[PDB]
Amino acid sequence: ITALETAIILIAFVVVASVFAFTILSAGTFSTERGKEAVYAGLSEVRSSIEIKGSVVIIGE
Amino acid sequence: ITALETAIILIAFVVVASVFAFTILSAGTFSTERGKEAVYAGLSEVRSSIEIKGSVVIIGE
Repeated sequence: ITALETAIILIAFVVVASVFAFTILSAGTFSTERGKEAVYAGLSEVRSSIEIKGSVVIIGE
Repeated sequence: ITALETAIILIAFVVVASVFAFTILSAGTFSTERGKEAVYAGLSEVRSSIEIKGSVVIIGE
């Protein structure tokens, strides 16, 4: 039958799409996490400076 | 008369038809179940996949 043939082909394409979809879902989560981490980092270094306050003294021996 | 021999010739032909009918009867049954087996096997083939979840890990020694 054309019917019995079509069922087997139909299942195969669905499974392939399902597996591909699962991979995309997992892949997208990792990339999103990495992008967030970069921004958190950037800000940090910018606000971490140091100043010198006062004169500079030399002790002679 | 021919009826005498006619009857004998008639009986022979029906017996041959009976035996042929019996053989084709059983032969058709075997073909069906053999045909029935194939479609069941094909469906189980397509639905038996496996996928990797997570990430691969190497244990050094």
